[PDB]
Amino acid sequence: GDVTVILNNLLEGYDNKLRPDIGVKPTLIHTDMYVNSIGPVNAINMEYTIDIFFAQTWYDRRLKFNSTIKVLRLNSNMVGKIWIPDTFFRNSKKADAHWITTPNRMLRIWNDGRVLYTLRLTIDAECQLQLHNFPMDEHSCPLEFSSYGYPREEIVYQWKRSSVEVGDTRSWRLYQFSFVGLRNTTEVVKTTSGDYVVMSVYFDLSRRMGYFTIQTYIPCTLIVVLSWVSFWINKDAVPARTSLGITTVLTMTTLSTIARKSLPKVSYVTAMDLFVSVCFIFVFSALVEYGTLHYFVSNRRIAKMDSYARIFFPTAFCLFNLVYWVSYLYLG
Amino acid sequence: NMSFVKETVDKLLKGYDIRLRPDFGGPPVCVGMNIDIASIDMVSEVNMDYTLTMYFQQYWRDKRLAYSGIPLNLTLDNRVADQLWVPDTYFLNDKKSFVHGVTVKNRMIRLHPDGTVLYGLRITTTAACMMDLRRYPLDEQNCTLEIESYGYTTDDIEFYWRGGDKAVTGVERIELPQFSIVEHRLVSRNVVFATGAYPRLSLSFRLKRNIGYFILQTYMPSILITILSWVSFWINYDASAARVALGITTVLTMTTINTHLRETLPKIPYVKAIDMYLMGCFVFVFLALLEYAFVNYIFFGRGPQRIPDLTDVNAIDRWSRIVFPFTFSLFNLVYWLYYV
Amino acid sequence: NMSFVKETVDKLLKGYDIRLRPDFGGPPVCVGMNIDIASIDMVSEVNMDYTLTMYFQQYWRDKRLAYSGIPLNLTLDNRVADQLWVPDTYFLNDKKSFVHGVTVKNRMIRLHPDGTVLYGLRITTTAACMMDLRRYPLDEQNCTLEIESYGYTTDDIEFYWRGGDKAVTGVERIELPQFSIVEHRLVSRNVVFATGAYPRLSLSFRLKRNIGYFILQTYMPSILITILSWVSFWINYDASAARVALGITTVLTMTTINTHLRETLPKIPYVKAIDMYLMGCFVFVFLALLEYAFVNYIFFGRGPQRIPDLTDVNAIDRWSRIVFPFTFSLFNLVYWLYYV
Amino acid sequence: TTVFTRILDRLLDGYDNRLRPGLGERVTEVKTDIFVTSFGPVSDHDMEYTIDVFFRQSWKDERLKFKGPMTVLRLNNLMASKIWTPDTFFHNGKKSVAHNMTMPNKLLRITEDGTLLYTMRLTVRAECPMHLEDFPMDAHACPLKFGSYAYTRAEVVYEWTREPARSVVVAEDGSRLNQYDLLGQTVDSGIVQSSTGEYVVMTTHFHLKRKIGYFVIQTYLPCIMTVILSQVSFWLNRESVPARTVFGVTTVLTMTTLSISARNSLPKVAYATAMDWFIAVCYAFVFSALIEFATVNYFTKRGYAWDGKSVVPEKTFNSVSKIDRLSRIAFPLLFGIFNLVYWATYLNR
Amino acid sequence: TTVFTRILDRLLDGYDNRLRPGLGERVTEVKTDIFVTSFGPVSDHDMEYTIDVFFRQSWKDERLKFKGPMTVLRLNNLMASKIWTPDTFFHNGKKSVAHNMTMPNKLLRITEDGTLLYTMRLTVRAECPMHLEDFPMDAHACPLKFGSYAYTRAEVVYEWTREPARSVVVAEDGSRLNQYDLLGQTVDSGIVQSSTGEYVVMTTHFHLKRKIGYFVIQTYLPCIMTVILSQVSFWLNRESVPARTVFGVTTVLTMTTLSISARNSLPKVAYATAMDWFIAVCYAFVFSALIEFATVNYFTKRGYAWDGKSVVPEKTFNSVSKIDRLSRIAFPLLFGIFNLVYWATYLNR
Ligand SMILES: *[C@@H]1O[C@H](CO)[C@@H](O[C@@H]2O[C@H](CO)[C@@H](O[C@@H]3O[C@H](CO[C@H]4O[C@H](CO[C@H]5O[C@H](CO)[C@@H](O)[C@H](O)[C@@H]5O[C@H]5O[C@H](CO)[C@@H](O)[C@H](O)[C@@H]5O)[C@@H](O)[C@H](O[C@H]5O[C@H](CO)[C@@H](O)[C@H](O)[C@@H]5O)[C@@H]4O)[C@@H](O)[C@H](O[C@H]4O[C@H](CO)[C@@H](O)[C@H](O)[C@@H]4O[C@@H]4O[C@H](CO)[C@@H](O)[C@H](O)[C@@H]4O[C@@H]4O[C@H](CO)[C@@H](O)[C@H](O)[C@@H]4O)[C@@H]3O)[C@H](O)[C@H]2NC(C)=O)[C@H](O)[C@H]1NC(C)=O
Ligand SMILES: *[C@@H]1O[C@H](CO)[C@@H](O[C@@H]2O[C@H](CO)[C@@H](O[C@@H]3O[C@H](CO[C@H]4O[C@H](CO)[C@@H](O)[C@H](O[C@H]5O[C@H](CO)[C@@H](O)[C@H](O)[C@@H]5O)[C@@H]4O)[C@@H](O)[C@H](O[C@H]4O[C@H](CO)[C@@H](O)[C@H](O)[C@@H]4O)[C@@H]3O)[C@H](O)[C@H]2NC(C)=O)[C@H](O)[C@H]1NC(C)=O
Ligand SMILES: CCCCCCCC(=O)OC[C@H](COP(=O)(O)O[C@@H]1[C@H](O)[C@H](O)[C@@H](OP(=O)(O)O)[C@H](OP(=O)(O)O)[C@H]1O)OC(=O)CCCCCCC
Ligand SMILES: CCCCCCCC(=O)OC[C@H](COP(=O)(O)O[C@@H]1[C@H](O)[C@H](O)[C@@H](OP(=O)(O)O)[C@H](OP(=O)(O)O)[C@H]1O)OC(=O)CCCCCCC
Ligand SMILES: *[C@@H]1O[C@H](CO)[C@@H](O[C@@H]2O[C@H](CO)[C@@H](O)[C@H](O)[C@H]2NC(C)=O)[C@H](O)[C@H]1NC(C)=O
Ligand SMILES: CCCCCCCCCC
Ligand SMILES: CCCCCCCCCC
Ligand SMILES: [Cl-]
Ligand SMILES: [Cl-]
Repeated sequence: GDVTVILNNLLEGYDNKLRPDIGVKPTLIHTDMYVNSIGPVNAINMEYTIDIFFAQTWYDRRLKFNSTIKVLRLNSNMVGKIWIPDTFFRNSKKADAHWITTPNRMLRIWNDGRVLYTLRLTIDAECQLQLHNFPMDEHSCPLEFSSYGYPREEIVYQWKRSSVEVGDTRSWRLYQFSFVGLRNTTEVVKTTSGDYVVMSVYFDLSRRMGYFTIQTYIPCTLIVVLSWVSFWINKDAVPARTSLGITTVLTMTTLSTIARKSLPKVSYVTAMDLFVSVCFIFVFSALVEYGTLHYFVSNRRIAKMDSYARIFFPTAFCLFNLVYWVSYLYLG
Repeated sequence: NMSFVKETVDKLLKGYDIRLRPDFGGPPVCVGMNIDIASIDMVSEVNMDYTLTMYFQQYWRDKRLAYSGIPLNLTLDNRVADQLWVPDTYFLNDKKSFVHGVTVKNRMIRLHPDGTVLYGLRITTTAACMMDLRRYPLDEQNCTLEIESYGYTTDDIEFYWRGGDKAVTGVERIELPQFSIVEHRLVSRNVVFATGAYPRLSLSFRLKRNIGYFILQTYMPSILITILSWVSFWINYDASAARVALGITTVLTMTTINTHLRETLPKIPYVKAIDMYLMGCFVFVFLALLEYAFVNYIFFGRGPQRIPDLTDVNAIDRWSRIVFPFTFSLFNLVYWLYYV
Repeated sequence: NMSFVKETVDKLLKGYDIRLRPDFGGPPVCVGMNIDIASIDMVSEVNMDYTLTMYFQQYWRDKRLAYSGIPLNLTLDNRVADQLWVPDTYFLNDKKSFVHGVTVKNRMIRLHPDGTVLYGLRITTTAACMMDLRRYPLDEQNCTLEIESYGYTTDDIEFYWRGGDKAVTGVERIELPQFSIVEHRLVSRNVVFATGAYPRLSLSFRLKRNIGYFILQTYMPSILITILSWVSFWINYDASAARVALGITTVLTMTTINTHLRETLPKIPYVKAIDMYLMGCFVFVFLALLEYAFVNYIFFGRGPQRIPDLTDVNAIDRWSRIVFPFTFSLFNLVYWLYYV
Repeated sequence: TTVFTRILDRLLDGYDNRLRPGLGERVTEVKTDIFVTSFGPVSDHDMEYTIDVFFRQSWKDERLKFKGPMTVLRLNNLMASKIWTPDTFFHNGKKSVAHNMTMPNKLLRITEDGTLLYTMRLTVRAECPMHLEDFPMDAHACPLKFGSYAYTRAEVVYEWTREPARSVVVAEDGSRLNQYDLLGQTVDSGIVQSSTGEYVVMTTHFHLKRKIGYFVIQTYLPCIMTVILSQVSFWLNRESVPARTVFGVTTVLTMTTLSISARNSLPKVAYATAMDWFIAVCYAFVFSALIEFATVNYFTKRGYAWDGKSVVPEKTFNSVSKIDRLSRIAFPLLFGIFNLVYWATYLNR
Repeated sequence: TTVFTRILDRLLDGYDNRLRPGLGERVTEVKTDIFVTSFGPVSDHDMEYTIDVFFRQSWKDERLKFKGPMTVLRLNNLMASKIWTPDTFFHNGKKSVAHNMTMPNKLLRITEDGTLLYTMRLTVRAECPMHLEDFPMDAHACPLKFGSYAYTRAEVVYEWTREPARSVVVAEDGSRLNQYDLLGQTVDSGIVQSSTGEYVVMTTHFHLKRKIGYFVIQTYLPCIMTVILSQVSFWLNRESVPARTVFGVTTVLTMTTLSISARNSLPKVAYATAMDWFIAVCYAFVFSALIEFATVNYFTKRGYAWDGKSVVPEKTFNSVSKIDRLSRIAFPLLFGIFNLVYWATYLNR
């Protein structure tokens, strides 16, 4: 067949070890990306999973051919025969191409030498999460790629018209986050082996709030309110108010165990930690309030401490909530 | 033009014996190494290792690969590394390592006109370091990476850090959620095995564990529950239901805190500083409950029959109102001075 | 003598077509199989699989490999297997398997003068078996290993357990942490698919779980808590603080036992035998607490207005002192007879 | 042996596996069927399901026509790697497995007229987007889409070997499901459009419904009884202040223990599920029971209960609280009404 | 350069790596010694241990004799894969790694007389059967057995390079154990019989003793103090019915919390370990203390305690319960006796 003749001629005398225009000009590569799905964001490992169809286009004058056929639509067979850019992902903790049922790769060569190379990738990309506002935290997780060995004088990457395309975002594996939008940038990073053109895609993510409201914020609030029931109980009910005071503390301690459930052991105070800790202080103080009241009135103004607590405790907790939610939902 | 580069490269690789090191039979080949650390993660107390991702570069001159007429540093496809001699460098404490391979094998070969070879690899390695966690969570760990040559001895190959102390970069940019990298340093020495003496390069980090996590999760809950157990000392002795409920629930709460931490914290099966503090707090809440049982028994058991007085019920409570806060403060002072 | 063997082996592999099975175009080649079970580990209820390490031996005669003049069974280097025809044996219920490759590939080739080939592999496989856990932990599981040819139909290949019931060894030496292998069985049969009929050998184990761990940790704590809640029936009706505190804390304890057993036991998302017992005990402590509230309401709610009498609180308590132990014993009798 | 070797060596003589059959002349048609040996576990935590299949593909290659004593060449993967095969990939496929024990689990058969039958044993892990707002009463249609990677529909098309319903077959005992029921399957075909062209996609949807019995006995029944237990305190006398106070807090602590345990088993979704809403309402009921006693205790005049002998003159005694009498009806009714509305909302759909 | 190059090319001339040295004439004898760079983690849950070694093997191959200025050919794995090497495998081995970062961590050295030195760096994960009936006071001897895979003892035998005790060397800093103390290793050689013949086995037994200090401070001491708390309620006055009831039940809940936490660390086995019996007995004492008060409360005539003013001749007051007085001695004594029997039984093994 004439196609066999064309393919044999293109590979005759062809050295895949040499970049196109090796001593003439940088090899300009045009990159596309189709995000199949953004997998789960792993806060503990500071990484997220992404699945893409990665496309790269460049010109290779050694692959020009003259025939009525205007494009050679090939499978992954010829990928290892021609020169392929050494594009790697800089923040990739772990990545792998797909091999079922065959190498998930595409190679198309036009008669003017333009080469389209596509392959499917699954990448575990590093994303350093600033969890200070958790669970009201927003992140922009990057995906950087560049040439491993070719500096900017030899390989230059460039986005196409539609840089990054996304399909049905509702089908993604974002359990804890909602996709907001994406941005793509281009920069030059200087390393010890030269300066490299680095292409980045940033995926904006906002954490969903529904689970934490039902699971933590409301139960912690109800325990705090239940601790105020003591202030309306007679001070002579020593077993009743002490049991109420210490059981809310035990409940609040139980509720505190899920505050850092799926997070790395960071040492700063998150928004969830601040709320739970303050709620613990409130139930702690309600029990200490009765102990002071019981001692001075009986176990020896303080004699009216119940009247003050019926106002101060709801007011201080309402004021805390007012400052807490304003400064975490509107003041960032 | 590109034919001349093709002819030059073909000339270099023709007759090239990959079995022979550069300057074979002569002076040992000097290999310079730089490491750019992309990240450190998975610092495991349980497995006694950490995971390191890095750009590992090796530098040496191979006069067989010197070329003339091309004022360029020829970057070649990384598959040419298989046709060239590269050092047999290995990491002694490496447990599981791989070279990243997306979209191609993350490898670099760059030739230079004088024959110098720049050989770069992107390696994620799980390196073993023994950890002394007896002071956990106030421990400081020193984890190393032992770079050595496997086959060639010091007669055939020599290692050095290319750039001196600047050989390893990216350490200052590393963000570890649980540690701060206090210091890193580089050591070049020789190691003798039963099979000979080999060059060694050592890269060591000093990790100091961040304590702010444990202040909120361990010490503050324990301190606050311990203080709550002292509230019973200010409760009337007749309130048996109140003081017993307060005492035994604080014990239960201390058990809840201790058993929760046994799950979330790494399972380190010997006694650490975290265990001594939790056990110390559990003894205080245990003793505070025993204090009332003593108080109740003195009033009722020894009442009709008729260091504190041990016969006055009020004196025992007033004694405990001072000693329990004082001893727990003394316990913390001894604890924190001994560990901080 | 060694040069004679080299020429003999070279002659055997000269013109040998690996793509052609023995007696190609003729009768099917009979393959006999022996298994030496090294161990069985990780019998997982969550994943519904077990991991098996074994020495898998295959026996067949290849007239192309018959040699003369050498009164020895030639054990060749394991790499000679790549140059020989071997059966395309696979395991249908195999999820993940590998041949051990340290220090070399754990593979054996032993030729015999009459052309017989002994082909061995040290295989660790995670075979899948669906487990009926509706009687867990009082359940018996039957996990198999299906051995089949992939490409060759019964017209081309025939399997048989070599040695009859002796074909599999090492079963009696298996030590499973949670089970005990009651027996094993070898079955030879044919399986028909859309692409033809294929020979199959089946190795099945019967596993009976050991409940000694569950008696002390799972059943006895629930029994003791259930008995503990009956203490309320021996306390006076007006002791509301005593009876309610006992009643609701036993409810909390049963909840603590049940929720923690859910975490520690394998995540089996359907109702098991143990789930019924924990729920049954949780009903008894729920009814015991409900019994007091009925007593409290009868005395205080229906008091001023003026099967036991249902009007005497002492009668209800004395009735409850018998019926709760009796019904719980009856519940245990029906439960244990049903599941044993 | 020599005769059969010559036939095999003649097949690949002058054969270019870089080119699909009928290139430049026709569209390569691939007949596809799937035999599901086992429909493996469905993982909510990974939004994926496992399936073990015999993935069969058939197509015509006129370059592989032959003559000889046999009419079918029952070959292996050694020959198949030398010829052109469809580059079929699973569109929603995660890290899948092509089994290699003890040999490559592939068979290639060539008839004398050039028809090729190519079946491989695979473990396919595929993405199954799950919307768990109705958990645990949720049902999912896990898809299995596959097609060519490099060849558009003008080059390679896929067709089912039989009627689409009968071209995906599940084994009789293949169900490896612990938390789902395989209600049925839907088999279809279509065209997917990309920036690189239009591609044929072959689709199978496996309809799954989660089994609810485990969650009823582990979460719903303990939560219902805890709420009933909290409302049981309304029948205790108002003077039993320590009894009803301990009753309130310990039910609240019991709800917290149940709430935390229930959420530990679910996949780590950040939105509220159906089970989260049921627990939240149960949490509010138990919270309201203790608030109700605070109102009852606030109006309790006397610290002693009825003595059992004195006649209440309707010393004096506390009357039964009107708040208690109303709560004995209002709370069970509202919780019963909520349960009827809750279970109707989710069990029906 | 040329002399070394000619020797490399001449060595493999007419060499068949499929034949062991001395095949059909003598026995191939392999000298083996192991350097343990780190005795890695031991997993009681999986009953396995990891070890990092330099596995050194030496044997004679007369086909590889050479003559030249050099006395040893310090060759790489590139040559080593071309010659015959022993097929050494670990009998109890599991998934193991022959490291090849950044190059195959193997060295081959050939002396002029044909002696080969072949070392490699391995990470061997090996099975270690464990009898945890004495947990956490158990001691184990984790084995490491290796030998030829295909060559019977009439073809390949193994010997230690030096005296067997000194043929396995552990680095001074090569103990990566958190829960165990490595007490030393026992080295021996033997013969095993299989269906395929007799094989030489080289065995190393690493002796481990579990460290108990953690279980004392995490489980044993908290359980002991919880039992003491339950028995300390015998000293409360019998009229404190709510106090002693709350004391009883909460100690039971405390023991339940400790019992569950302890079992999480225990490997999932089916028999009863030493910690299981200690927990079960501590459960019985805490359970019996509450029943003790149930009996004491059954005989409490009066609901009022001693007023602190009146004298009790020998209004009237309840006496101190005889059940309480006996339980103040029996319960501490029986628990003290149990500890003597328990600790002597398991610390003397
Ligand atoms: C330390 O040691 C370890 C080993 O212990 C070592 O890892 C190994 O590294 C080598 C490379 O150095 C790997 O070899 C390459 O693997 C490529 C694919 O890798 C993926 O698949 C692996 C499994 O391979 C199976 O499937 C592929 C196709 O999917 C197939 O090509 C293979 O032959 C093989 O198929 C067998 O098995 C399957 C079942 O599995 C059967 O169904 C099948 O029938 C057959 O029996 C898999 O293991 C990989 O995962 C590992 O690696 C990834 C990173 O890559 C990592 O993330 C994972 O965690 C995991 O570790 C991965 O998924 C394969 O494409 C390469 O084959 C190329 O190139 C070689 C070059 O020598 C050549 O020989 C081949 O013929 C082939 O030629 C190419 O093929 C291209 C694609 O088709 C094509 O575009 C080219 O044109 C060319 O095509 C041919 O060209 C020739 C002429 O050259 C011509 O004659 C032909 O006609 C045709 O045109 C290559 O095999 C090896 O897989 C790694 N093994 C492991 C276990 O990791 C590590 O590198 C070492 N480190 C150091 C520092 O030394
Ligand atoms: C983590 O933990 C590791 C392990 O403990 C730490 O690693 C050690 O770091 C220290 C500090 O960097 C190292 O000390 C230095 O070692 C170098 C190299 O020594 C080698 O080469 C020398 C070449 O001249 C040679 O002399 C050395 O020989 C030693 O032993 C012989 C006897 O056998 C003796 O005669 C020699 O005198 C040596 O003791 C050896 O082969 C060395 O050059 C350094 O010398 C500097 O400092 C000394 C200080 O006294 C000074 O006198 C010198 O003039 C010079 O300024 C210095 O000794 C040590 O080698 C490392 N050990 C290992 C095993 O790696 C690591 O630092 C820790 N990390 C962190 C972050 O803390
Ligand atoms: C969460 C609910 C919160 C409700 C908050 C409701 C707060 C609120 O306003 O309570 C007042 C009253 C209290 O009723 P309750 O019966 O508890 O209190 C009696 C009441 O105070 C009588 O007036 C007293 O008699 P008197 O005249 O002094 O001689 C009587 O004294 P005694 O005879 O014992 O000596 C008291 O016991 O409640 C209602 O009327 C029910 C309203 C609807 C309640 C609907 C509840 C669902
Ligand atoms: C599981 C079921 C177990 C059932 C066990 C049932 C055990 C059983 O039946 O005990 C009864 C008795 C109660 O003793 P206890 O001192 O608690 O009760 C006193 C006793 O009833 C006297 O008889 C009363 O005097 P009186 O004459 O009425 O004036 C006295 O009245 P008062 O002076 O206070 O006003 C009561 O207080 O205990 C023993 O004899 C201890 C033996 C060892 C018992 C060891 C039990 C563990
Ligand atoms: C991705 O990069 C492309 C450029 O490579 C951006 O497209 C450019 O957008 C600016 C907007 O002012 C235009 O002026 C340029 O003409 C565009 N260049 C093109 C279309 O080639 C694109 O906006 C980037 N995507 C982001 C930032 O999300
Ligand atoms: C020293 C800390 C004491 C905490 C409880 C005090 C309660 C009574 C105060 C008078
Ligand atoms: C099963 C609960 C037993 C509670 C104590 C009964 C004492 C009876 C004394 C006659
Ligand atoms: Cl997510
Ligand atoms: Cl399932």
